[PDB]
Amino acid sequence: EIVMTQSPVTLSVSPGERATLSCRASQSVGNNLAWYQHKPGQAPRLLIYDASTRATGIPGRFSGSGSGTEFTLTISSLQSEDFAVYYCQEYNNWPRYTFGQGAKLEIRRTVAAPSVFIFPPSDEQLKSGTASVVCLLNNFYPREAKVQWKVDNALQSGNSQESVTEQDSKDSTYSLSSTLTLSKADYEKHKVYACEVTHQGLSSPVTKSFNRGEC
Amino acid sequence: EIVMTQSPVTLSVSPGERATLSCRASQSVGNNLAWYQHKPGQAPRLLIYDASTRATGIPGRFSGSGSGTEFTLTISSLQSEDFAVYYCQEYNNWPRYTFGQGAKLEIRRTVAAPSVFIFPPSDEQLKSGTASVVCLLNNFYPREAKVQWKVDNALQSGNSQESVTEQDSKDSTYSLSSTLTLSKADYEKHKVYACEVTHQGLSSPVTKSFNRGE
Amino acid sequence: ISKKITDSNAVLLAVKEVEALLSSIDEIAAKAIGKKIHQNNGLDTENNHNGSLLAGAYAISTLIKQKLDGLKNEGLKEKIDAAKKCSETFTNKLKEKHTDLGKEGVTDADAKEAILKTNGTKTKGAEELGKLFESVEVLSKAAKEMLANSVKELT
Amino acid sequence: ISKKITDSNAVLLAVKEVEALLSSIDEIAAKAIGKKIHQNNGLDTENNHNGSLLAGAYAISTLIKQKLDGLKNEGLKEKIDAAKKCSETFTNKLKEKHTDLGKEGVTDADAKEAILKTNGTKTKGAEELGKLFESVEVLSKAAKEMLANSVKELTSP
Amino acid sequence: QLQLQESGPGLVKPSQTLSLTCTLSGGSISSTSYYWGWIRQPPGSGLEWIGSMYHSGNTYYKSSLKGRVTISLDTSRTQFSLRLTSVTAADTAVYYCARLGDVFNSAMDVWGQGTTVIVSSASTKGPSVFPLAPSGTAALGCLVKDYFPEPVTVSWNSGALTSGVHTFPAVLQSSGLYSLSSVVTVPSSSLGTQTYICNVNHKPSNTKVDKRVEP
Amino acid sequence: QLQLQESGPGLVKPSQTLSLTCTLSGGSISSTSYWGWIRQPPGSGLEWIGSMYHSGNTYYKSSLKGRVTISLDTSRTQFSLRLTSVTAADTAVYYCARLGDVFNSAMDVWGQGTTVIVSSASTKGPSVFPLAPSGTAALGCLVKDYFPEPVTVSWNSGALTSGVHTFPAVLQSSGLYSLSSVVTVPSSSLGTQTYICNVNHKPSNTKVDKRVEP
Ligand SMILES: [Cl-]
Ligand SMILES: [Pr+3]
Ligand SMILES: [Pr+3]
Repeated sequence: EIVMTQSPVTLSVSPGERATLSCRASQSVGNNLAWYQHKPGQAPRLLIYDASTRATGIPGRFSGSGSGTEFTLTISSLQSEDFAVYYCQEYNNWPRYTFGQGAKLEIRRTVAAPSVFIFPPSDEQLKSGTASVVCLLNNFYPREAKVQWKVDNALQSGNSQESVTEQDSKDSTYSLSSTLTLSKADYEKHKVYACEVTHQGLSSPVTKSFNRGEC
Repeated sequence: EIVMTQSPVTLSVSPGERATLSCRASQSVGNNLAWYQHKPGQAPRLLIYDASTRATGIPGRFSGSGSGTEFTLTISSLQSEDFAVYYCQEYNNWPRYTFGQGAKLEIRRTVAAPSVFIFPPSDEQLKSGTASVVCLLNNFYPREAKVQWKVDNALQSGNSQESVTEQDSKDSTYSLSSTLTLSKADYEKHKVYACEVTHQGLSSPVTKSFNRGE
Repeated sequence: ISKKITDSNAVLLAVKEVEALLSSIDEIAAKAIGKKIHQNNGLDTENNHNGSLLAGAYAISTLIKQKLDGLKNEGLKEKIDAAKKCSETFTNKLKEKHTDLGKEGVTDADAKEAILKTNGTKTKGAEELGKLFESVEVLSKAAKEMLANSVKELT
Repeated sequence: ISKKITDSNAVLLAVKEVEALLSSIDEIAAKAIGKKIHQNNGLDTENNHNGSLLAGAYAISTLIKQKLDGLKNEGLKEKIDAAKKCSETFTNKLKEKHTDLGKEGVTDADAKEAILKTNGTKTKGAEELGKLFESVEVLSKAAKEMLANSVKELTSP
Repeated sequence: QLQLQESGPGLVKPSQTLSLTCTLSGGSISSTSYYWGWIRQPPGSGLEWIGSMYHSGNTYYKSSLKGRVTISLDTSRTQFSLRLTSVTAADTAVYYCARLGDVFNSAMDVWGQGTTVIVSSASTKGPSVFPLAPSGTAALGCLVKDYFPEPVTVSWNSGALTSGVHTFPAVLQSSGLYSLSSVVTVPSSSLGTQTYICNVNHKPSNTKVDKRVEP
Repeated sequence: QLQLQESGPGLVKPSQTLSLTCTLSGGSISSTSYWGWIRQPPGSGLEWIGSMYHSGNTYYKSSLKGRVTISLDTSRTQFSLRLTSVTAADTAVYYCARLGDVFNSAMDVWGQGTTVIVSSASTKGPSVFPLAPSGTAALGCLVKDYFPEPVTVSWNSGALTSGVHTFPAVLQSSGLYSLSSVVTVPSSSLGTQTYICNVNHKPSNTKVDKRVEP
């Protein structure tokens, strides 16, 4: 019944530049706010308490304002180590907390178009009963991308699972795989399977497809 | 074998001027010293501790240095209330203390010669068996004064007790009474009883006397 | 900035020793009811002889009341009195139930109902003990930020 | 300064909770040995039934040692370790004298001989408790001055 | 010194009770109070406070977890416990305990390492591994499907091929089983010259399957 | 709040034991600690006697070793001073004081002070003697051989206040106290204005109104 809202959910900053997180409270939490850092694979680290003073052990590049419903965590000249999810936290009720939704902070680089590949199900899969059509987008940035499935031009919905990769360590791009799952019966019904990829680094949407074996 | 010594036992400064009390330790009490005010009639007040820091509640005119065997409490522009004795205190073995002798802080004034009066014993007292000859020094300053008794020009010794008054509220002066106590037997023997008073404000020692029975 | 840090620490030390006394009841309730000293294990079972233990519990209980009475702060005045009132209800309840608690053979069950605030049934004082713990901790919560805001005045 | 004050304060709170725990042992020894609850006086005399109280006393004693284990400071390491030995010797003595303390009917004299540090004779643990008391009190003096000199950073260096 | 160490079982069936215990290291619940509180992060979501405890034992609960949670402190006070009942799916999460306290900040200071607890209707299973055959680079990979529980480790050519590999995070299908896919980018000239085999290893079931991909 | 209040009977016979109790008001033995006693003998400064701890461990000046014992009362509202055996050099004013705190340690909250006189009893009313006068003149009263202290003197039932000095009492070899109070009056008022000094000693009733005659 107290709401903490980080204003952008995602933040993309060039290494060496400044980052500014914001947090908004549904009502005055006063000078009681905390900032946490959370790298994938580790526990959260405490950065700021009382909304101004930095937790011991953390560099001076972290900073915090506050005193009411405005709150900002500002990282001056953030480095590679600083890219993670950042939460704000209301704790003006002494043992009772509410975090925020979180805010990922990503490496910024130039737009890169995705490499699109499509894979038909394996022969070993069709006698198991199910079919899985995989469409993968490779080494692209920014993450915002759209992948839609058309089977004989029938736009598919509610039968794909997509998974994205971590921002790449070397080139800072992404990969994504949308997996279309049908039964052998439904995979056998149709012939044309296409995934179309919409991305900022593509002039117009790219589509790649297959017919059920060679012709 | 830890000794605290205040530099003057008495200190005389005119109101509004600076006072500099000193305390010296036979060996380093380090950063651990205290200064107290004690007005006659109250408990001592804690003024300074850790040899620099004032107990909260006391005015800014009091201050203190330290850090070793030098120690000083200075009251800049001491006021009427500030005239009292001040003791320093070692607590470098914290449950264990050693005070100093204290240092009176006197109102300073210009020299005033004493008014000297001499009084014969009472008749009601001589029928009690004893005789007490009292010699009074009135409204004088400074306090240093000596009064010696001469009976037929015989210097008396070990038979007088003298007491001094507090520095006067209005006049900042002193009064002193020396009382010679003898029995009627010794009082009946002799005729001349004189007290001689030496004071800084007298050109030469002043003597006043009486013969017992005009 | 100099006085308050020292003043609030006095308040914090005062309250946290009450809780430390409060912790002395609990640990005897948790580990000594129905127990006896053993040379090797340290403690061993001896049922239904909890009288001197419970007498000791009440002894610290009134030592708590003494400590809550030494607390004086204008801001915490209403809350200190509430902890004061809670301490008296606990001490009054223990004497009130002397028919079961004032003897050598107090059952294990009754001792737990008296001083073990996490026990199943709490009809012999543990309820009042719970209220006392809760009232004192609300006082501890206030005291912690009372000190902290004195020291965050450095930057 | 800020690191100094917060870290230095932690030990004082840490040590003064041990002293509060010790006073829990001392207070039951002075006011609860040989006693029972009474509706009016609050406590009433009950001689030679101090068995369960001694368990409670030892219960608090081991809670004390745990807290001494949680105290860690390089400056106070020497005095904390000296405090560490003393509570362990006290707790061991109560084990050692279990034949007189391990029953419901422990006599007042032997109960006092164990946990009443101001008793006449102190051969069942009261000596060790007093030795423990002194070690803990020596620790408060050093810990308190460490805090004050952290705060003496207000005026003068 | 100020160290928190986490807890027991990672896989309970739904509608049951999961119990966790955090044990303190180099510390105790002292001065007179320290080391209260539990936190969880469920997959795809941020952190949220679960509940708080006290050195006495007084507990404060989030609500929407009301009646559900119980936090308890162990006498001989080396550890404190989390009790969550009953547990549906979506109680599966990464659980943290933390010291939500210090004299000078009222939150949230010493964190655990994080423990995983999966709430699912059992049926532990070894994975099915399927090839992704390739059509100036080219892409091939593996689809490792329908296994439980997590994790699996995927390696290519017994760890001899690491450049170009992306192993995606596993996804939970409506069947309640997990699947992922591991893809590689290869120079298209090396197809038919270089052998490609992906190594799938599941710890729960002692399955080691070696599947080759061939154009 | 931080209030220290002193103890019971003074006027203890020599070679006996003087026992004093310092009781706390608005305060307790908390955090978990207060300790210590201080004294001032006549004509001498303050000196520390001993210190205690909330546990009760005591540390003494070591010239009072074996003589003094400081004690803590269970139900710890108060602590006691015990001094035995007592010379006349033990006659003094004894203070209890809180000699400690987290941030200053020594020596912070003081008691109000209690007086303890070590003398061989013989509580006594004073004998009052006039001081007859001979361009001003001086007269007074002589209050001799009374015990214990104090006595209060007023002239003309308090109608004569300017010019009066009542001196501090002196301890003479008899073990009784004596003082004298003097007043200066215009020498013209000898035989014009009557002067009577009212002597008031509380221990015995002994309120005497004696007139002085030139
Ligand atoms: Cl809490
Ligand atoms: Pr705050
Ligand atoms: Pr010092």
